Amino acid sequence: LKPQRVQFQSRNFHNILQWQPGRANSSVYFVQYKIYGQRQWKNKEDCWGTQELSCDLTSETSDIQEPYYGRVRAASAGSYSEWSMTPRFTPWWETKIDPPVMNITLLVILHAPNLPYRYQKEKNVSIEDYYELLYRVFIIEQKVYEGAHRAVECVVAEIYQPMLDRRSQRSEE
Amino acid sequence: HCRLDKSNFQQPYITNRTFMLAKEASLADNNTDVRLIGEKLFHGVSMSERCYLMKQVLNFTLEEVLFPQSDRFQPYMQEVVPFLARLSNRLSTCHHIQRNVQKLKDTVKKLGESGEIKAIGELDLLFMSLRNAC
Repeated sequence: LKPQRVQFQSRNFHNILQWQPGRANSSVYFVQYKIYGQRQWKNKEDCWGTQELSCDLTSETSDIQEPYYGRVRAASAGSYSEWSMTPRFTPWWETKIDPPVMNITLLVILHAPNLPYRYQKEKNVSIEDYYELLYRVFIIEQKVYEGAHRAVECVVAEIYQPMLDRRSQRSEE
Repeated sequence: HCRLDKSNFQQPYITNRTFMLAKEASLADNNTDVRLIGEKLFHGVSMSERCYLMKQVLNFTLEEVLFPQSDRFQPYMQEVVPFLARLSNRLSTCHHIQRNVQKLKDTVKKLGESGEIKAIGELDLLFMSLRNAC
């Protein structure tokens, strides 16, 4: 009756806590999160008594190298499931980066997927730097570009994570 | 002095394996309330002294946990322990802090078998920290 498959969907450092219902009376969910090592669990008030099977914990898990936990308990008709916890979640490690969106005019302008750090009021580093992302531009067959910027010269792009040797899937084109 | 080359922490293979290894290990780690390499580890430690601290942790980790448990969490273990061993060397050197390192050490021991688990589940942290500290 515990929430099932409780995990973080992590794309572009948007960390959606998600889960399945599990054995049955309609259920609601209470999402809690914490940084590994915290004794207390933070209640996710936006997802607290939710009938939703996911919970955006992005703001809550925006120290990207931080080990995070999310857990969900279900409650139906007064009875509460046990807390279903996620594995330890480290956005930095776990998150998947979408392709950059690529505009050409060639003048290729790569837009990183929307990344929560786009929003950080004060930045000491670019988003690409922050997220240690690279843009890779290819011309269907060769890597014509790799950098954290946008490039002077069919063309496709991806984001590479030098640190994890992870390349996003391809941009369109 | 006390530092490592950025390049040490920019080998994606081992970086990955460290996280994969820490991830495996942490799957087995239920003490979410207890984090070895956490803020309270550096509590009282100047950013300057952080690396010596991390040197310390890394060594304890290596000697007390990773070397002994090198037989487990394969393949990652046999890949990551060496890497971390190397860092141990590069870092042999220096410049109390033990009151914190010991807290970590004593924690790992109190946690016993899950302390080894946790210690391994935190190699990514030891890594990340080692990096930021050096």
